[PDB]
Amino acid sequence: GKRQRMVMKLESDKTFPIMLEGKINGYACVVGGKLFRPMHVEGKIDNDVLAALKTKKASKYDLEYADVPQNMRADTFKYTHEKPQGYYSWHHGAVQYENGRFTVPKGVGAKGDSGRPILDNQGRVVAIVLGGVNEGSRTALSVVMWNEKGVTVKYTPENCEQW
Amino acid sequence: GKRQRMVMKLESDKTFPIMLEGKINGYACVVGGKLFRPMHVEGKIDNDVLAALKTKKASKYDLEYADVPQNMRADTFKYTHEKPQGYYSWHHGAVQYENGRFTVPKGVGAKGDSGRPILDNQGRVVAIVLGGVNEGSRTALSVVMWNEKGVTVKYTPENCEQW
Amino acid sequence: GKRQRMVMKLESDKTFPIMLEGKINGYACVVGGKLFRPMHVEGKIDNDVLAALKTKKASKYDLEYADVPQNMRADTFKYTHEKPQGYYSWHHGAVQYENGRFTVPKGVGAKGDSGRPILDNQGRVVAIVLGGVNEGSRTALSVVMWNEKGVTVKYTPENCEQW
Amino acid sequence: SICAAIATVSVAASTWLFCRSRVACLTPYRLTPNARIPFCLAVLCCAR
Repeated sequence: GKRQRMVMKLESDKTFPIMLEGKINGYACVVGGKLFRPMHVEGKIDNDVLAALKTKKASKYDLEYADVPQNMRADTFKYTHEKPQGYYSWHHGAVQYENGRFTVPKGVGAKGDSGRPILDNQGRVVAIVLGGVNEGSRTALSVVMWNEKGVTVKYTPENCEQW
Repeated sequence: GKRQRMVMKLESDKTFPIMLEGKINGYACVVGGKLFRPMHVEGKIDNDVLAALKTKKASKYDLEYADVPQNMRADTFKYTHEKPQGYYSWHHGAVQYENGRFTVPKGVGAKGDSGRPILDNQGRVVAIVLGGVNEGSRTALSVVMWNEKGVTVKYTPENCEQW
Repeated sequence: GKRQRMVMKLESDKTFPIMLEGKINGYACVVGGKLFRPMHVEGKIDNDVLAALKTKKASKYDLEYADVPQNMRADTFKYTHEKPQGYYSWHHGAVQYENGRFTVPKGVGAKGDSGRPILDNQGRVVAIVLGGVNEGSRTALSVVMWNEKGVTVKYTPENCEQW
Repeated sequence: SICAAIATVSVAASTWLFCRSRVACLTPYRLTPNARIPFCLAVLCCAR
């Protein structure tokens, strides 16, 4: 359609895939001046600038996270605490937000789908996908996100799969 | 012409290459619920399911074999033992079966094309290419095959070079 | 325009890249029955014949050399010692030879283009590019060359960066 | 001591040759994609 193309224009600049030996295992996000990388994804970030940086780990929230260099700080994503119900954007089409649960119509979402930033109707990141489970005819996701206080909140449904 | 297209259509999903630091050195075979893979070709399996298994070894026959799970046994190659003499289909064209010996015309044959199965006019695997030896104008193959009894026979000419 | 096409036509078969997990970091040179290859470029030779040899080392002159077999000595580069000042052909265009020094205009030059030989208007190798240093607007090269007596002279400016 | 060493070497070598012959029996029959074992070579070599 139309929504995915501006998301591709954003992801071509700041979302960086990881390099497993032949394929892509996950996607490093650069948001607010702090590089994010999921743990179960293992490989090398494509940039030689973002590869050399040693990451601190947070095992409760399943994310390595280091600080981005000073030149890269203006060319980062933006983050939003406030999310109303409705429709948000994603690389694979659209994502529904209902009762605090990012859900996706099924058939999409598999291995190599990790760290993709869920955007909004303005271009700001509201969540980061780490995996999900097939809730019948529509799959839900297991994302980390942010709230009004400045506290990273992870939601995870029952028996999710580390994508 | 169309024979290579039929080989690419039959061996599209069932043939997985072997990677070694980006180099393609061999090809495994998924047939009968079994994963055939040679000894001298060393590397990682490009498929994620077939790589996380344990392959029983046979150094005399030059074959590693494993157990394909039940959700993939329908999407395998076919096999048979009834073979007449004459012509058969191969990835680089045709192959002659004369006096129980597989012969390939020259010009083709290097290091890397090991493990390609030999097909027929119906679509069944009759042999697995393991090595080759240059004989005058027309090279001979060192392969494996089956018989009516059910004994895997390894045919090897004199002074072969492993591919 | 046509100079890069002449470089691609002369250096088509005789130039072999060096692979390191899929990355091209250097280029060897086959000239005079010898295989020149630097120290800092580490990886596997893309050619199968040149990789299965043993290269004698020279860390002071920054060169590994070997013996090309007799069936390939006719398909090598040419080499000479008679060089005047002025212009010469290089893979990215032209190179100036002034006061016994090779200079390249800026804009080009990164990590990976090490080992490219410098050609002339006739087709003979006069130097081998090993390193470069940024000097104002016009960079200088740290190379090796020969002389009338037969002594391999390594020219190295101040504070060079290895490519 | 020497009789126990001779008996030990003989029993170990005979067991080694038995395992070698069992592998040599069952190696052609396991590489086949049909994965069947005939009647005589199943029980006599503990193939199952």
